[PDB]
Amino acid sequence: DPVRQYLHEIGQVPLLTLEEEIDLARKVEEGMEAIKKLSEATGLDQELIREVVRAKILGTARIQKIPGLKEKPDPKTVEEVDGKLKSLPKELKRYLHIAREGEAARQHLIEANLRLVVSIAKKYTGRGLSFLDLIQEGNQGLIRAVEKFEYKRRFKFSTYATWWIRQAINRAIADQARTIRIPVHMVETINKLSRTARQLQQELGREPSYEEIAEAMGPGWDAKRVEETLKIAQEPVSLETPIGDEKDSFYGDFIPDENLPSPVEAAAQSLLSEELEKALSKLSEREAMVLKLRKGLIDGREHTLEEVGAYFGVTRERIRQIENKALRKLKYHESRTRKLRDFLE
Amino acid sequence: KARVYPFEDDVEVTTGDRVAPGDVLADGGKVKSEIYGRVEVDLVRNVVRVVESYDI
DNA sequence: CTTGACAAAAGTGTTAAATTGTGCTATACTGGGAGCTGTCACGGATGC
Repeated sequence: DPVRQYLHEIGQVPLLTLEEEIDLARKVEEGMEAIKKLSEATGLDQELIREVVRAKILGTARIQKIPGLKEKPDPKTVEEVDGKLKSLPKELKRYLHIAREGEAARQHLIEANLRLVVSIAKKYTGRGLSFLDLIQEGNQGLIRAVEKFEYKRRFKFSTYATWWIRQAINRAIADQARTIRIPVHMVETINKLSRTARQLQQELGREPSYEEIAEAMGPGWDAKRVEETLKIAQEPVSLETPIGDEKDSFYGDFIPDENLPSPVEAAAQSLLSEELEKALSKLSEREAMVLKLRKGLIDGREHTLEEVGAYFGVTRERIRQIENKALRKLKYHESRTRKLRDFLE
Repeated sequence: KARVYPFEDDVEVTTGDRVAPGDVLADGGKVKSEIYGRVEVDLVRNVVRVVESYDI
């Protein structure tokens, strides 16, 4: 059972005292700024030796071994760096070790206030992610708040962390939610609208008409706007939805397939094609061939008057009147024969 | 459960590193740890300790 | 079938207005949560 699993996995470590908290933040920031001063040392970048710290701390080669087929070169961009600062005097080395212990501190910190995250996200169930899923995204929120927090602020880390938790959570549900992808601002305005609708549904003692709720919103909000975003609201309905009073009556197999041709349609198209194909020979040998271009027959792509004119060596005007007389000669044969009179839709 | 090997100058190794008997932890090739374990470097107290840990 | 003229359909270039994606908020928030029933037969893994 994967749920109660993490439930006992979090309580495996104590949370923290104020002391431990401040100490954690202490060695964290001192470590990171040590990485800064280290960036001034061998000329390395700010973020470079940082992730390199993860290279020799978070484990052996397992870290960058499989981050997709492309993340960042291990034997090239990492290896030499790991050996470039090994040659360096006491100062740069002490800064090194400071970096190591600092990042580790970041980790421990994260786990405690991860217990915290667990509670917070535990209150958010039913967003389309049952428990862990939700929680996990929520967790990473704290992570971003871990590096952005300062012990100097004299605030319990729980506060900052919490707000960032609700951040990660709401962004995650905004980006996942219904099966149809929806933009973040869009989701915002959605839950905004439904908020209002809820409120004045309870106040008015009844459900609001489109115009009064849309008015309750503000400027530019009308019945059509709410009706619109309401149409977008509802998600795709599952095909596996059983209908009727039985189990065996399904939904998915009740949908017609019009995206593909039908036998009647296949023979219909083949028919128009053939019947018109033989109706072709009764036209002037030149004007028929020309007519195959202007109407987009030969290669499927319609050729302009200029092109067909560039074909028979005649001006485009010629091709034009050619089309007039051709289509009308055909018109005689049609109005007479009454063979192709069908296909009138 | 561990064995302390306090150094003097710089260090050869880092925090987190596997060693075996007959290795030089620090001290420019002076101090030598005899046991298997993950070496941990404590800056302030100036010591590199070998906890008894097999890399597994 | 032909030349020039010209209306509209169409092509292209540049912007304004909309849509959409991102980051962050500091008192303190630090181990979920919901229940459900009135078989039956046999085959297999597993605990006696």
